[PDB]
Amino acid sequence: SEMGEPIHKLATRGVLFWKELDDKIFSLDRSKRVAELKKRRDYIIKKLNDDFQKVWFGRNSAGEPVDLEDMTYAEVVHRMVELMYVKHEKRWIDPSLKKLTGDFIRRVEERFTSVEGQPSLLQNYSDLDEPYPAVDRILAAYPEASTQLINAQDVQHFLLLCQRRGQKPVPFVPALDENFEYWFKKDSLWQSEDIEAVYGQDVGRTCILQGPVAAKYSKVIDEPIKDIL
Amino acid sequence: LAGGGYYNAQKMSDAISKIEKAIPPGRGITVNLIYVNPRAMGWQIPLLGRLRADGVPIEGLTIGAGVPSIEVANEYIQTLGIRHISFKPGSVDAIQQVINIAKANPTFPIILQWTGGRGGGHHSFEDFHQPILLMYSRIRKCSNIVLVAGSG
Amino acid sequence: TKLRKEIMETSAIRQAVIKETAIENKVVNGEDHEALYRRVITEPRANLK
Amino acid sequence: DVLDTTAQINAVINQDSGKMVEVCGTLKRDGKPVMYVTSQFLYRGVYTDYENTFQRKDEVPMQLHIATPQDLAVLRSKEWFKLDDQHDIELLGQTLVFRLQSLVRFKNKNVYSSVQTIGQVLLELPTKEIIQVASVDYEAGESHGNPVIDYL
Amino acid sequence: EMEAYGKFSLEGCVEMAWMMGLIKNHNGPLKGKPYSGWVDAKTGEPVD
Amino acid sequence: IAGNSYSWRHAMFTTEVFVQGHRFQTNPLKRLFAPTRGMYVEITNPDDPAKTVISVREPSQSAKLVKTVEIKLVGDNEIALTLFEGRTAEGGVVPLTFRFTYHPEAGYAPIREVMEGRNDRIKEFYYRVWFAEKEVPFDTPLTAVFDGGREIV
Repeated sequence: SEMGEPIHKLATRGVLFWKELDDKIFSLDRSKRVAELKKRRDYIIKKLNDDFQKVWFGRNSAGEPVDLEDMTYAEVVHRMVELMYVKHEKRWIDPSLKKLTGDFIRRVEERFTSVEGQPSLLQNYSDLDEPYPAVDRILAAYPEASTQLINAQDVQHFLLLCQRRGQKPVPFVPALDENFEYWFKKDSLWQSEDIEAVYGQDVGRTCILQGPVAAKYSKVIDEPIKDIL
Repeated sequence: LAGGGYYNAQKMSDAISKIEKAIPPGRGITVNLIYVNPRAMGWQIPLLGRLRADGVPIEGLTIGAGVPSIEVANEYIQTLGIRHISFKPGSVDAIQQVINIAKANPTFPIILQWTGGRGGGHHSFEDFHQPILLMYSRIRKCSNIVLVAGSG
Repeated sequence: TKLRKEIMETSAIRQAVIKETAIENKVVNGEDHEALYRRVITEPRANLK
Repeated sequence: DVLDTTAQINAVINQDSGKMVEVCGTLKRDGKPVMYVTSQFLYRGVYTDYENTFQRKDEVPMQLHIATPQDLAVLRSKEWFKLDDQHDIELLGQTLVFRLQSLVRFKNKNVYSSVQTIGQVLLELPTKEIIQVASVDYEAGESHGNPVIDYL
Repeated sequence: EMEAYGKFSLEGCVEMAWMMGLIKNHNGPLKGKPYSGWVDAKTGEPVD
Repeated sequence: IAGNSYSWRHAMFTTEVFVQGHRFQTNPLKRLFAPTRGMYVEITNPDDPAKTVISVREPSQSAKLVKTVEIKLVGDNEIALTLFEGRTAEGGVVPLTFRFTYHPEAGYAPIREVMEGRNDRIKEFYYRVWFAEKEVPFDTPLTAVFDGGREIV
């Protein structure tokens, strides 16, 4: 578990890879951890991208997986939206994550403005309600934001934003750092209760808890509980 | 009511007083608090206790993952006005704990929910049978205990 | 000296009134409301292309 | 003595302890008021009947000193400040007395649903005359404070 | 920047101030609350 | 006072939780029927449920035991919890009563309380006990000024 405790989960694709890391990564002392993550980086990145609750926040404009550090400012603001706002339901997974994406936007603004006085194109986070429409407009007023990658400083900033107190844990993985554990297995249940949120929306990569023996004793779905009892 | 999904004091006293109003008048509510989360469980307990004093229909408390200390339970019992208290032990000695908690208050309802190794999520390494097969006698010899089989 | 006064005087009044009516809004609407509705001017940073 | 007992409800607001009522009594004798017996009562418990909560306070007598055309220009620039057609005594040098009354209606114990302030702006002449140079009229709903009192 | 324009851009200041050792990048807690970005080398404080 | 018969009289002295709306409340009979220096408790028509009547008598201040509490039925299930206060505005024992439904349907909370009017009903009581007038100015606006009347000291 998060706390390090044993758990019984529906041995999904995700939960299986999670077990793998329990043994290959979370098995090693805090220190030697980062080292091993770098030797199996792209292997852990495939397994992330393919079948886990949380994806690798790494993709570029052309849909291919890259390093967070190789992303453009645009691609990042966009990828944040992609992974925290469910298109076909027109909702954010949580108002906080909207604020997140909104803040970083503001940041990308500041990075690309160089005279005082000019106000923000995102003056109220009410705009990100219907995001994908209005976001492109803001990103538009800052041309180069699509030309050049994240300033190494801003990467660090981004990463501290995904950890701030009073925010739903990020719905993905920002990098294989010293906190790769927190990134990976923090807040893993919620996704079983709302699979419309999940990447691709398959349970295949989700945490559903079950006894080993009470799994046979369930055969019909959607039975009223008044009945079962 | 799984209290372990209520991070905010407001959202818990909220969804709790939504239940009071959609219930067979007279029914009691039972909240389930996680013991290895003493941070969140810090506000949760005096929250329940405070609610009950206003009339809110909570007459049942359940402490999961870890068995409180004898005087830790004694507070819960005689502070928040609950009618029954439910512990989830997981080891042979965890049981004996509960028993003493019971001998502590020989006038109080103590639902001894017994779980086995094959439970969902957080699970001991114990077998269902041999712990109970070993303790049953002593458990019974305390009247306050409601031995409730669970798991599998 | 007359002209000196009138000019300084009217501007003083004008910008004083503004501060007044600005304060009035923080009272009536509350810190939170008035705060969250102010033009957010971005502070420049430097990117080394 | 023969005493005529008159009373009215100066405020009923629901604090946390319970709900409270302020009773202002006036004992009159020979047509003339002799002593006001105010009093507060507590219907103790939990209340959310904010639709009928309200208060008539007598705002603290306050002393505003106009000293600059800047000062005066603001005291006139106010919406709630209504100067009178008595005399055009330059309000410049002198100071003014603001004895106000007000009525507030609650909604949240934190946020006034609606507030009204009426008062009299006084000036004392060199001769010791007291004139109503103006008066105060302000009212708004959904207010967090009293913008008139604040200015003062 | 100097030879041509005659003074330092904000971009230039930060570059000089970096190599002169007046500011160094910090990334971790600073007086409790976390923080990243430029910091005054002398006074451990942050700098905009 | 509950007896062995599963009656309403047994549930009144058993359940410490009286349901009111969606709230629990401490069984007031616990405080009422707590032992006293010389209290009397009678159970008329004991084994005849619908006709059983429970009454209490405690010593007055310097006087012989007086009627204090009574419980009986009315309109089927509506139980009448009644209190009798001697000294009043009219020199006569005025009664205050709380009404309770009783649905042995639900064994956990066999007793509920009749809510509607409780406020008004009780206010009426006081009014009668303070000024001896049973008719109590409800609809009078709070803007209203209130007359206490002429008075000679």
